[PDB]
Amino acid sequence: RKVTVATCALNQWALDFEGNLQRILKSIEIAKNRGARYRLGPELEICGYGCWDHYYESDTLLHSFQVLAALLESPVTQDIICDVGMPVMHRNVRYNCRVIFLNRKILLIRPKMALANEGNYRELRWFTPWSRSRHTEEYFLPRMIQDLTKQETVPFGDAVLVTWDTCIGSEICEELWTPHSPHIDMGLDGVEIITNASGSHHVLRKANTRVDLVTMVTSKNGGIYLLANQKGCDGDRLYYDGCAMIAMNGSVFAQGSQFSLDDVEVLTATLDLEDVRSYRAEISSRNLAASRASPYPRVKVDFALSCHEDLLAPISEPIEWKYHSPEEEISLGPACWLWDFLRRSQQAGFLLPLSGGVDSAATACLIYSMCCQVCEAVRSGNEEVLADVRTIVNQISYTPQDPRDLCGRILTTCYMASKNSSQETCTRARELAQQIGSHHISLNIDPAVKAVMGIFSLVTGKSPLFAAHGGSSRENLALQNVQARIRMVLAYLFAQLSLWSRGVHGGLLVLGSANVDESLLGYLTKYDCSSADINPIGGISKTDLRAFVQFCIQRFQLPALQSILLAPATAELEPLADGQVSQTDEEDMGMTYAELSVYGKLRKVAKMGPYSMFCKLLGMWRHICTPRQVADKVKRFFSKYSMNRHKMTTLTPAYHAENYSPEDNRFDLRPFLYNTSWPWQFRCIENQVLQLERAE
Amino acid sequence: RKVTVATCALNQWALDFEGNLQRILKSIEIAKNRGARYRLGPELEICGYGCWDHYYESDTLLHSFQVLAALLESPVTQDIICDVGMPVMHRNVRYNCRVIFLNRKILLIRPKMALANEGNYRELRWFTPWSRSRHTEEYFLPRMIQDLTKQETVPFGDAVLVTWDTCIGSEICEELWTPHSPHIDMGLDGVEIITNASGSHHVLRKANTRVDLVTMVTSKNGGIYLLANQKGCDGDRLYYDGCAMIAMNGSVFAQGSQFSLDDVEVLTATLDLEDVRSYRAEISSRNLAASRASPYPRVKVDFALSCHEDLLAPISEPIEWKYHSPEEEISLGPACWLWDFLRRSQQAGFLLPLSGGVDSAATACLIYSMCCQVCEAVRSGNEEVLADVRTIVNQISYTPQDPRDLCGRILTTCYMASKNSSQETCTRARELAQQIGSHHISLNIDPAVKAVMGIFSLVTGKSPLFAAHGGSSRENLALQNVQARIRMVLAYLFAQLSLWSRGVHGGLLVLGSANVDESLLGYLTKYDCSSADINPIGGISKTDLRAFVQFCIQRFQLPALQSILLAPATAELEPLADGQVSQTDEEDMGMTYAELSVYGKLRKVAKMGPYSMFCKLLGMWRHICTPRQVADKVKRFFSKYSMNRHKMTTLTPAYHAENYSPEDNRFDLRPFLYNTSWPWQFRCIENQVLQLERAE
Ligand SMILES: Nc1ncnc2c1ncn2[C@@H]1O[C@H](COP(=O)(O)OP(=O)(O)OC[C@H]2O[C@@H]([n+]3cccc(C(=O)O)c3)[C@H](O)[C@@H]2O)[C@@H](O)[C@H]1O
Ligand SMILES: Nc1ncnc2c1ncn2[C@@H]1O[C@H](COP(=O)(O)OP(=O)(O)OC[C@H]2O[C@@H]([n+]3cccc(C(=O)O)c3)[C@H](O)[C@@H]2O)[C@@H](O)[C@H]1O
Ligand SMILES: Nc1ncnc2c1ncn2[C@@H]1O[C@H](COP(=O)(O)O)[C@@H](O)[C@H]1O
Ligand SMILES: Nc1ncnc2c1ncn2[C@@H]1O[C@H](COP(=O)(O)O)[C@@H](O)[C@H]1O
Ligand SMILES: [Cl-]
Ligand SMILES: [Cl-]
Ligand SMILES: [Cl-]
Ligand SMILES: [Cl-]
Ligand SMILES: [Cl-]
Ligand SMILES: [Cl-]
Ligand SMILES: [Cl-]
Ligand SMILES: [Cl-]
Ligand SMILES: [Cl-]
Ligand SMILES: [Cl-]
Ligand SMILES: [Mg+2]
Ligand SMILES: [Mg+2]
Repeated sequence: RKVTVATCALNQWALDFEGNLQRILKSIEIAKNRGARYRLGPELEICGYGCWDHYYESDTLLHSFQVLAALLESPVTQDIICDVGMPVMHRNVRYNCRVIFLNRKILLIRPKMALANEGNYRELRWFTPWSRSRHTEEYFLPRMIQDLTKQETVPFGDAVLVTWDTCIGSEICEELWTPHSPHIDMGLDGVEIITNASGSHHVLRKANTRVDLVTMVTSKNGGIYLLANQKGCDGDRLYYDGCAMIAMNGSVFAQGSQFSLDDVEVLTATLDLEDVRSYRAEISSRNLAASRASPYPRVKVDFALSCHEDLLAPISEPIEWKYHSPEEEISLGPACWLWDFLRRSQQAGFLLPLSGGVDSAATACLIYSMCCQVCEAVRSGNEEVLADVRTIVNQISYTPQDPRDLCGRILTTCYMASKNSSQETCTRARELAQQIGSHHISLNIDPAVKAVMGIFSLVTGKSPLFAAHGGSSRENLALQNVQARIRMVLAYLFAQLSLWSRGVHGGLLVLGSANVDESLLGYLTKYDCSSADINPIGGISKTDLRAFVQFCIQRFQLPALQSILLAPATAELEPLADGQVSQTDEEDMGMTYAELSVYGKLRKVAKMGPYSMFCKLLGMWRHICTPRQVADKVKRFFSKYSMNRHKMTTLTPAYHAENYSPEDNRFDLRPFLYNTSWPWQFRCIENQVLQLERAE
Repeated sequence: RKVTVATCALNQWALDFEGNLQRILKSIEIAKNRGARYRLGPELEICGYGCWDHYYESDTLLHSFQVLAALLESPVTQDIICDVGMPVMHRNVRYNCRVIFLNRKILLIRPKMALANEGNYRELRWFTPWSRSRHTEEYFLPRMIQDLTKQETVPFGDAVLVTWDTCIGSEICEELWTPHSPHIDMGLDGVEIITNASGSHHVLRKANTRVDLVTMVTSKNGGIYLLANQKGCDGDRLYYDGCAMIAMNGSVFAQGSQFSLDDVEVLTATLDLEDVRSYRAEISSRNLAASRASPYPRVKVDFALSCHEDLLAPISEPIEWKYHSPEEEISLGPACWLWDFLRRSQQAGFLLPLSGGVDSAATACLIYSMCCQVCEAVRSGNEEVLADVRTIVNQISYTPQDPRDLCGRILTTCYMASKNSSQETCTRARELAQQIGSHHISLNIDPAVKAVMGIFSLVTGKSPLFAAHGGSSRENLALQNVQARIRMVLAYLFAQLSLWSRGVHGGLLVLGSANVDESLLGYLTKYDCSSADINPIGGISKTDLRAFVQFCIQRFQLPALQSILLAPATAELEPLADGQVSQTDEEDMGMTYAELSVYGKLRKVAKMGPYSMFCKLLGMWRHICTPRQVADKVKRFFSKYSMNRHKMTTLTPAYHAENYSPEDNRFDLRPFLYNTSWPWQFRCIENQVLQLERAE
């Protein structure tokens, strides 16, 4: 009848065994206080999901087991079934596993059967899928575990648990949406509870597909579904957004946070198993298509999941899943990201080159949002967060209440004007900093620039001129770039010495402000301020950035943003001749951010090369453009793209948000020395155009 | 690139080969006029899905083939791929099949692999599932087909079509929601179009699950999905509600009618196949879990599904599916049902015993609704419907415009008052008839009743008395029943002779007015007016009936319904003693229609016997009732149920609406001679109660 189960989101850290252990323990202790008899944790939670090439290392395996032993001998784990994740090597093959134990015995080790090998995922690099479906083998335990557990071997493979009162089965992360998912046969076999341990990272706007899936599955097959997921940054450019859930028969009973500053969040629910049994009768109490397939092996477990609590235990009522707006998503994720980055880097704060333009502004807003979250958290009684703030600012007695106050201690904004900067942009940056609370620095680079160009003249005997002073296209560009790069040099100097100049220990993380759209076209200066330490908006669309900044006005009460939004998007690096005004980035690029986004998505999402893309747009923009015209747009896109790709190889690491990122380290593997005339492809395009231009 | 496909709903009639053929032809001719190159029809459309035990008959097989030949030699079928359904016997085994042909050749015969064996479905009685998955065998054609088609054999089995431009696959009705559905592997294999031929009957409120499924499937796997379904009554108590659809990548492009008076409704859509290809790339352009399964056999077809039309052919835009309210569902289905029943029975009209109570009223409303639909249809240019009305009323020149006018010619209502009927009920019936237009008859049964009881006295020397005149419980009941049955005798007399008495040829179908709730408890008199020819509200809940009638007030403008709703639900068959008023049916039954519905659903839907049901309610009604109390309610329910079940065996056939029907012929097979003390079960219940009553 009535059972009480727990799932959870943990902020795990790659190879951080000590912390990882304490987090797992805490969740189990929490679940037990709430009356749970089964606890589900995230995929590979013992070592942290993102260990990458450390999985090749045997030490990883070893410590994981030492962590497992600690769990097994811990008095908290008594009388609750615990499903943890670690790597495990069986017969010289490395598997991504679930280790399920109860009262100092291992019940079953259950290896993953479908591995993620797309986008940021590459599990086949380190793990093998279990291929012997509906079968188990005897796994031989480490003497370390034997001595403790008093078992020689345990079942290893595709099996389910049978207890005195129920039948629980495992579905690991992506097995949930893999063709022919375990949950189908488990359902058929009569499995009433299905646990899914995830490690899925944030992706702007796609939170609902996870929820929908679990929902549909429970709706279609009946049953309780448990989903646990990592939450936070585990040591790289991903943010895991654990929307841990508990679903039954198509309804949701517990909704876990997508972004929060909690290291441990536990969901429970009290459900009557008979609701499953009667909901399944409601559908098909009959037989099926006559399948006669090999049935699931069964691990007998001497334990009752439901135990006497009924007399008081309130049944969980169904709930509606509340989603975040896309702007709320943006204001929360990169924000919580930046918080883990700061706290785990053990760095003294951030250094933000603030230009008075939209992106640098958005970046500033993310920090302010971070501060708010921290204040919220501290108010909420979050000891970990309080501990951390106190450690970051060095003040034992400190207690952030006003976000502007915390911000000041944590953020240093820096406006670096050139000879041609307007008074307006300088002002806007000054105002925005004033409003969020940051320590603002305003300086002029021109003395350093004059000096560099002096060195050049001194040695070549030649003086480059700006385009407006009769300079060549090359000279103009070079000059612009020098200023860009001097800014970067200065940014790092302050990162390294500004706190020093204020009488205080420590150094700052440099933050970048490239957006995903310009990153793709390479419309940036190699090694200017586009290269920093971390970039939180690197993966966000320009349009979304504007959207996010306009949303910040009212949510954070920052009026300084209006002028910033209204101002013309221009880079004041070159003097303006009489009769003309500044050129906008969109004219500079030779395409609007809108249409740039389309190329982006057609390229990475829809997997189109130039010919394919030419054909798509030809129809999409059939009214607006002519065949010759789209050819030119596409050609212009691919050439600029290819010419600039090398800029991508060295680009600052970015929070992952859009599934159309051009990021080269993990998500978008590509050449960087292309033939930039695309002779063959472009010829195909021409032929098509010529063919169409034969119509009357 | 761009293709144009058609699916359809047909009003097929069991064994009605001539008509069935003409309907299939018409749809194909319509699809071709709309530019379709593939046409999909419903499950077993050649013979009509509901042939039942006629499937055992070889003639069925034979004529189906003669119908197939007619299709093959027909000039309309040229240059369109046609997917029809018939039974087919291969190697002495009978399969439910799809026959796909193009230009006088059979491409592939594709047999069903999961058979429906639940509720009203019992396909295993006549058909065998195809068990050799991903395999085909040579089917040897009838000489009849050979001579015509010039082929010795064709592929028979699990295969897909490959054309010059696309890949089309088959999913038959329930295979869509069977574990491990064809659409998963077909998707994996690269099948871009999937056709599903259905024969699913109406079920109140469950229309969305069909739509959701197709939607989710296309969303999850990408692709175009086509669904065709029978629409109307094919010769029995089911109404097929063809919500034929066309879906792609998660959106709907065409929505077919659930209830209409069309014999043929064709949906088309013009879709670009490249949208599929680019939507699938969007998800997983990679590889999967490494499955290495036997792949689908491929029938090469020398045909291009897309042919030059692009230059003009508008792409279909996505649409939102519009559902009917439950009351709209009720006002339309049974209505369209009654229309096919009337027209195919070749009967002159209906005869409705109208009591001045809610159910008889609802029944009247269904007829009025029918008339409206017919008027609507005729206005809409529907020749078939016009032809039929003209044939039913015998007037060549007739053209229904006013629904009250048609109603008058088609409906005869009959109020049969006893000695104890009130003037109020008589009035209400008179008024409702006036308002809908029916020929109303009002009479008094008492002369016939006196006469029967005279015969009894004359021969036994004894005079039974009503309870209020000192009569025994048995006498009272008997007397009541006699009146009930005399009403039935009279109803059939008018059915058979009322038109005659009005100078006009023909006879009437007697309509019944039992609701699903009282049918279950047996709260009716065996062979009273509860037994008629057909009952359209036999499967509808009392609460829904009240809901439907209140909705009719404003939709049909019938004020007479208000008093009918407001009036006390009492059966005026026995005289009332001084000091007391009439007893309501709900007190008579010893439970409210509400709680009766719960028993109904817990019983048939949730598959609970008395013990199970006692346990469910014990929790459901934990605040409201005590354990001893629910025991009594349940016990009272099962006993009355069991005592009365025999009434079910002979009960009038009813439109199917609720999936908790107690109908004995098809949907709810049960004993009818029970041990009505349920000694064992009831003892278990007592033990549980006694156990609980030991708590303080
Ligand atoms: N295939 C290849 N593989 C490896 N390296 C390759 C290469 N092709 C060129 N390179 C080299 O890469 C280097 C590129 O760097 P660099 O020479 O500095 O020049 P680069 O970064 O290519 O040009 C900077 C761009 O930034 C734009 N800009 C201007 C002003 C302000 C802003 C702003 O928004 O902040 C942007 C400006 O319009 C210009 O197109 C060159 O030395 C070039 O020789
Ligand atoms: N196990 C079994 N298998 C086969 N047959 C069985 C049987 N048990 C009894 N039977 C027989 O079935 C027959 C039942 O018919 P019958 O004797 O007429 O009587 P019956 O139909 O059982 O009683 C009629 C019921 O209708 C109710 N009623 C009264 C007034 C108006 C209305 C209304 O709403 O219209 C309803 C009334 O309260 C009463 O409970 C009996 O002859 C009985 O011997
Ligand atoms: N005036 C400025 N003050 C501080 N940072 C700037 C300034 N101008 C540009 N940046 C940085 O350079 C990048 C944008 O280049 P640009 O478009 O030329 O302004 C971003 O990473 C900015 O943070
Ligand atoms: N006064 C009446 N006039 C016509 N039909 C009636 C009348 N009373 C009952 N019926 C029929 O008998 C059934 C209901 O029985 P009762 O509840 O006793 O009215 C329904 O099938 C009615 O159509
Ligand atoms: Cl060892
Ligand atoms: Cl077993
Ligand atoms: Cl230091
Ligand atoms: Cl800007
Ligand atoms: Cl902008
Ligand atoms: Cl033959
Ligand atoms: Cl093949
Ligand atoms: Cl006649
Ligand atoms: Cl009533
Ligand atoms: Cl009523
Ligand atoms: Mg900007
Ligand atoms: Mg009524």
